Amino acid sequence: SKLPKPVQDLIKMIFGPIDVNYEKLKTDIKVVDRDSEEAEIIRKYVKNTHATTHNAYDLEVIDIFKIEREGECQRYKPFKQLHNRRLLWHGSRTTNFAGILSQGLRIAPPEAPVTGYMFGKGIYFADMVSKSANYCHTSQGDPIGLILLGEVALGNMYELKHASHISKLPKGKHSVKGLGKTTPDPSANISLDGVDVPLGTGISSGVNDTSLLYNEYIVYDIAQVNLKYLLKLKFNFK
Ligand SMILES: NC(=O)c1cccc([C@@H]2O[C@H](COP(=O)(O)OP(=O)(O)OC[C@H]3O[C@@H](n4cnc5c(N)ncnc54)[C@H](O)[C@@H]3O)[C@@H](O)[C@H]2O)c1
Repeated sequence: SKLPKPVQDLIKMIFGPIDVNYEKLKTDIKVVDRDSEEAEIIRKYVKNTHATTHNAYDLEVIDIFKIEREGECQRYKPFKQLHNRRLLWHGSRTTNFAGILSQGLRIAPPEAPVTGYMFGKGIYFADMVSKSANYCHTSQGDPIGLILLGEVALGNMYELKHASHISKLPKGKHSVKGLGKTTPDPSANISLDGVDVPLGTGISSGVNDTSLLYNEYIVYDIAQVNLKYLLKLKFNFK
């Protein structure tokens, strides 16, 4: 195999022959350099946005992969000029990552239950790494998870304070944001390319009337997501 060993390690983890399985992902996977500015930014985002409710474990970044799915840049082109683009977390089971990288993040099928959703059938993201990391479903006997960083074109956000059955957005709105009691410090936001990265440490949002601990972000069109990084995370349980 021509591929770097961290990429090979990643392919074995995703599938349960290396170069043929890499081809099935339809994704270009580079290893982000550990000393680069990108890696420093990504590690800061992981360190700063680990919440106090989720103190069962600490997170260690093992490998950072830059990912470019085939045709996704072209699919995302209409939304790339849209304002309020953000780099946000999406966690999932390791078993879903073959489908995720080959097909992109999808909205759960019509057959999935509408009742288990805070804000309807969309694609959910967090600005707190520990919120999304819980959706890895890692365990003491299987303590390595995968987590995405997506560029999400949020546009005008419909900002809600409680769970709502959203089937359609108000005119001019492109996404929903559930407002949490705690938020990454908005004065600590940085810009990586044209994308906002909410990597400040947690503070009180000053939104008193809300039932969510942390923010979440939902989009209802799959083309509003451009996947950027895949992190292999070690969960150190307390
Ligand atoms: N996941 C998060 O990081 C996250 C962030 C903020 C907030 C939330 C919170 O989760 C709640 C929703 O969870 P639930 O799994 O019930 O719903 P839902 O998100 O629709 O489940 C579908 C699963 O299918 C995965 N997948 C997507 N594309 C593909 C694909 N091509 N191939 C295969 N699998 C794919 C996806 O990752 C997910 O695990 C929601 O109500 C909200 O409270 C999560």
